[PDB]
Order: sequence, then C-alpha cells, then structure tokens
Amino acid sequence: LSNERYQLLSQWPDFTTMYGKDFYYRAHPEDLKKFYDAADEYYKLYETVTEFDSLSALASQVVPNYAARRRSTVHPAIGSTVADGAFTNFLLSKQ
Amino acid sequence: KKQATENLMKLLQAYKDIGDAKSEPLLKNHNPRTFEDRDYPVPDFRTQNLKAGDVPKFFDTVISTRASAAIASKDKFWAGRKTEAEAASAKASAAFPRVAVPEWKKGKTVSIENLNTVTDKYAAALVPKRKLALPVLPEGVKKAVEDFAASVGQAKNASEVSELLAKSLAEKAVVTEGGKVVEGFSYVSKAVAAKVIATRRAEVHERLLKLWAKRLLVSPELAIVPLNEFDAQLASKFEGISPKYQELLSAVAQGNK
Amino acid sequence: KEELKVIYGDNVDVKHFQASPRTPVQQLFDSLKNAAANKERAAKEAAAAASPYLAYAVTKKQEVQADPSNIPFDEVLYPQLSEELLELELSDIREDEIALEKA
Repeated sequence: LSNERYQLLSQWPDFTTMYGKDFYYRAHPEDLKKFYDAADEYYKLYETVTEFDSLSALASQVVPNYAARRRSTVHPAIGSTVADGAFTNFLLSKQ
Repeated sequence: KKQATENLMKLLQAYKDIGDAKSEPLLKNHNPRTFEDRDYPVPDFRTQNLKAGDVPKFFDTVISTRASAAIASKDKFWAGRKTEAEAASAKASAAFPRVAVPEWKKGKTVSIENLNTVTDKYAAALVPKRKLALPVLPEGVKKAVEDFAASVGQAKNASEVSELLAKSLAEKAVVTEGGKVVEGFSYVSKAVAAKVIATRRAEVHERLLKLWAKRLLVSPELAIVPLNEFDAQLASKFEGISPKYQELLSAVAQGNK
Repeated sequence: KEELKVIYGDNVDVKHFQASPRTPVQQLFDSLKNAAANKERAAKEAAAAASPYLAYAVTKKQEVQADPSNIPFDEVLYPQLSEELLELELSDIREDEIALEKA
C-alpha cells in the first residue's frame, strides 16, 4: 500500500525548477510563500512514505484484533454466511 | 496537493510571463519606493499650530502616512497583478518535469543503479544555469610550465610562475551557459559593484562634510545644538521655538570675549 | 561570517569582506586552497558512510561542490538583478545628494 502512495509522489511536479530568482521576483510575495510551503510539504510527505521501518509496527496494530476474532468459541473459520445457512437447517427442521 | 502545487507552479509561470512581456525590472515592483508619490502636496508644519516638542511627531506621521500609502499602493499593484496572472494560469500548459524519485515497482526491489542515476539528477541541478568558466590549472599543465621554469633555473620562484598563468585565465574567464560560451556577455561583479558604492558614499559624505564646514565657519555656534535635538526645538511660529538653546546660541555667537 | 568561516577560520575578519567582497578570482583561489582537504574529507566520509547509496551521494555532491565553476554567481546568473541591487544603494545615496544640493 505504501507503494501505491509512493507512485503518486512520483508524479509530483518538479518544484525545484522554479527556485530561481527570476521566479522569486516576478511572483506575488504571498504566492511565493505558498510555493515554498508546498515544497516543504512534499518533503514531509515523501520522508514519511519512505519510512518503511515503521510498517512493521503498524502491522502489529492489525494482528491482535484479528487474532481475537479467530479465538471464537464456535470455530476459527466461522462466519455469518455459514452460520446463517446453518440456522436455516436449525429453524426449518422440527424443534 | 499535487494539483495545488501544479496550480502554484503554473501561477509562478504566469507571473514570469506577464512580467517578461511587460519587460519590467525584477526589483521594481517589490520596492515600495517606486510606488511612493514624490509630488504629494507635502504638509507645511508652520500652518498646523505645533508647540515646541510637537514638530518631530508631526514629521513622523507625515512620513509614516506617506510610507503606509506607498506600501498600500504596492499591495494594490500585486492584488491586481495576481488576478492578471490567475486568469492566464487557467489557460496554461502544465507540462512540467516530475520529481526524480527512484523507480520502485509493486513487489520488486530498487536497484542501486537507479538510486544513483536519481542522485545524478539531484547533483546536476546543483550546477548553475549560467556559470563562470573559472579555470583550475591542471597538474598536467602546471608542471609542464613549472619545470620549464626549472630547466631555466627559476625553481626557487617556481611557485609564482604558475599562479600568474592561473590568474591570467581566471581574470578573463568567460561565462558559459549550456556548456557553450555565450559571447558578448559582460557582467558587473559584486566586488566591482561594492566599489561603485564605496566611492559614491565617499563623494556624498564629503559633501556633507563640506556642507557643515561652511555653516560652522560662518556660524560656529551651531555646534551646541545637537543634531538629534534640533527639530525638537521648532514650532509653527518663530516665537514658539523652545528657549532651551536660544539664549545660549545668542551668547556663543557674540564671540569668545 | 558563516559563508567565510569554512575558509578563513573563526577569526574571519568579516569587516574586510563586508566592505570589499572577494572577486570571482578570489572565490576561486579560496576554493582551490582547501580542495585537497575537501577531497580527502569526502573520501574519509564515503568510506564510513552507512551504505553504498550514501557513499555515492557524498562523492557526487563533492564532485559538484569542489568544482569552482559551479559556484553560483548572482551577477552571472541574473544580470538585471545585480544591477538593480546596485541601484538600490545608488538611489539611497542619490537621495542624500539631492538633499545636499537643495541645502
């Protein structure tokens, strides 16, 4: 999933081609501070999508809630479609 | 955010296009001196009923009004420039190069031969788009001229005979734009331009020294009212001028006896 | 001070370079008088870089930074800007010279 987000930071326009002083001084002083904030934002997004040593601890936030649903008192592989299909056998037979 | 950055990059292209169609200077519209009105009717302090200490506070609010009205006239320029470029930002090209990131496929790995050609794209934008071809003397030619001086026997001064060959190319170093030499490009450096400023400061400071030389040869008692405490004395009428220095100036003017 | 601390030491004497800045030839000869300790610092850092990505990155950056032709000269890059940054101080002086011609 991090690869699908890294692929859209791959398609980010090269803002460093507009760092020259012929773009600094032709531009509105507030549209240049927005441009320098949008360049500081890409480095925030890119330095956290390449923090791949953080994915191994995000996987441990998914494991314990999944593993408790598998500790079912009925069966590990039980679900609603089977347990509804086995209520049809239980209800539509005699008592 | 990618669309906001493409909108900002298209806006800063629209600012650069309609400021290079109008051929305007770069620092002109960011300088709020250029939006200042020098032909303003300049209010006279002798018609405003000021008391003794009131004249410098009158001068400050005539200045800071006229400075605020030049800043607020610069803001009205840029707010009208913004809507001119935002109109052309809506009709723009949007063909920008992308940020060089290393290519990473879905389940694959990243080769170091692609991490390195990405790093080559970062260090190929560290070179300037137009640069001085400042020549280093290689050791292949700095020894072929050092020992040629050492075969004649100038091996003791063999250090200085190389440096003049280095500096003679360094001084007439030409600029190159894209590897090719743009020819007929004269630049004024930052050590030349700071020598134009330092001589122009010295030829206006000697007019200030010559101004006060005449005023203190004729009227040497003027050196007892300090320059910062001078317009703290004024008023609108001459009889309202603060008498802190009036009776002292009249007696220093009468001479040393 | 910080720009010239890497060359002239810590007692840089920033008054001399504020008044008279160094010419493009003296920026060159201050590049070349530290380049042997710059190419050897990069080789000692690329040897002890954490990975062969970073080892190439500290030599490719130094291969660009040690070349004196890559020093960005604002007067060479933007010629109309450095003339207009000159006429900010030449116009500040000219306003002091009109005040003395009126006096």
